[PDB]
Amino acid sequence: MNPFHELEPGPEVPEVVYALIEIPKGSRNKYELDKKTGLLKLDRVLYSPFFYPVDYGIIPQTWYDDGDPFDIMVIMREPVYPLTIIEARPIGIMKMEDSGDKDWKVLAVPVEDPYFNDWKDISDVPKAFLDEIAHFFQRYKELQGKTTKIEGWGNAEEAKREILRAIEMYKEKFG
Amino acid sequence: MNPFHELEPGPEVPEVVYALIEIPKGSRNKYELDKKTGLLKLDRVLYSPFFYPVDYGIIPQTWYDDGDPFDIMVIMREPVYPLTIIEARPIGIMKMEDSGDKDWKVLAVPVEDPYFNDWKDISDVPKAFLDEIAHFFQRYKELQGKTTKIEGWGNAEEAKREILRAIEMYKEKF
Amino acid sequence: NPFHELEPGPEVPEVVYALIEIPKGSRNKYELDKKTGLLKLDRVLYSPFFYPVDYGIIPQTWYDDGDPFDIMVIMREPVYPLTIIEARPIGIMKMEDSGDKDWKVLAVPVEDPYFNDWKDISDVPKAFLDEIAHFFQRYKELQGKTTKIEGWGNAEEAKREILRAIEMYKEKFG
Repeated sequence: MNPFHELEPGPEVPEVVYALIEIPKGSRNKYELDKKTGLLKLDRVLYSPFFYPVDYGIIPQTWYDDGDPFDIMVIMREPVYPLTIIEARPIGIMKMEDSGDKDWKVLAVPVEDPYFNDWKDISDVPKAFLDEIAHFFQRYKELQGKTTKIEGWGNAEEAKREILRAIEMYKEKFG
Repeated sequence: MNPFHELEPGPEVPEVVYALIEIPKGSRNKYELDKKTGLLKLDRVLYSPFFYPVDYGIIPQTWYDDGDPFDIMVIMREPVYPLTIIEARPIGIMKMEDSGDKDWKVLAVPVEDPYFNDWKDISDVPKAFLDEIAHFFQRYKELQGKTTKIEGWGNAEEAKREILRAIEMYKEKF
Repeated sequence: NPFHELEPGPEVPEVVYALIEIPKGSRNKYELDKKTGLLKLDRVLYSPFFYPVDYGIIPQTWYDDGDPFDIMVIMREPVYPLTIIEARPIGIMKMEDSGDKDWKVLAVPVEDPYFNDWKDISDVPKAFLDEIAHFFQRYKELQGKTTKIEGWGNAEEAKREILRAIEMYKEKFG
């Protein structure tokens, strides 16, 4: 099966979405779903000694301007394993470009973790913890000669707007 | 595929059973299987700083009184990855109720680790180990307001009977 | 089943798929349950050794010892089981296991610039080739088995056996 194709975007879109984690926090290896089989594939080894500061994944049955599934970042105190589904609550969206491609990424918190019960919008996140995620994606492909532009952070109301548009975009392409 | 439905209960029931692990030892994220897809899911982060004292999973093609597959606990020296199949030897069963539901759990050891070759019945497990587990499940939902009762441990003869009953509960429901 | 349906590689024999079954640093020995494709615990290595490499199989291959072709990938950070790697062969290990031709490819990840200049067996520090062979020489000693390390062949010979392993499979199943 291809969990990107088979799974639904979420049980209560857009307040709660399904996050399919490809990369646990602390990983220097970059993974992604093999578009053919849906198995975990090593994309590359980060050219620098950086690690994903967040549990990285995608929202199933979503498509975005950058020709990929919609990227999502989930804050987990304990990193999960690849190909795990999390019920998460979007709280914001990171606005960045990559080689002219709009590579925006939803930021989200888990619903079933009471530690984040009061995290509902971007302002609830420590400012330092936003700067760190921005600096990761600003620099994690420098030694690959790639230039990245961090444009800003949107609030929870915009993050949900983009998912509804990524959900449609998928229906348009594969529907 | 949903592994819970496609795998036989074991190669030699009830002496040896398959343990499909969902939660490695040392984990605090509580995982389960998605009935629709068979993928690993995040059930909940344990509200307390406790970690599963054992490799925790289910026995495929089983059904129990509490409306769920039969839980099995396997004592691994090194944790396995989720969704890994273990050929284990049952040695006992923990009799606990959870919110009024009969939620007994088989305790087992791996066949393929000679460390546990001499482990065969519940008496063979250090008392201090049987206490830590019973305390884990007694309390790992306390902050959630849920009440769990630890009745005690049954021996290997008992745990093996329950397996056969849980098997007969699966063929009956599906 | 990933072994049966994945291709052998995006550019064989120069770039092959490595389907990892055992991440580096693991004392457990995991193999693919060939009937479902799920990970399965073969056996806990009787001795305190850990796999020195990311160990797996090449899909749609079949070798003289009656199993998918073994391949070893030198990863700095070990991956998770069932992870695909596009690797480059730089050598091969020649060893007899119980009288069966049990050769294993040695390769590096294509997308790790650290190993950019690793193109043949000779670019590997000798002491590393000495640690792998010793692992396999003794990792089944307490089990009563006998493994015989013959030597190391170069890349030209590993790519051949890869092609000769892609055919046997077509002959065995195609």
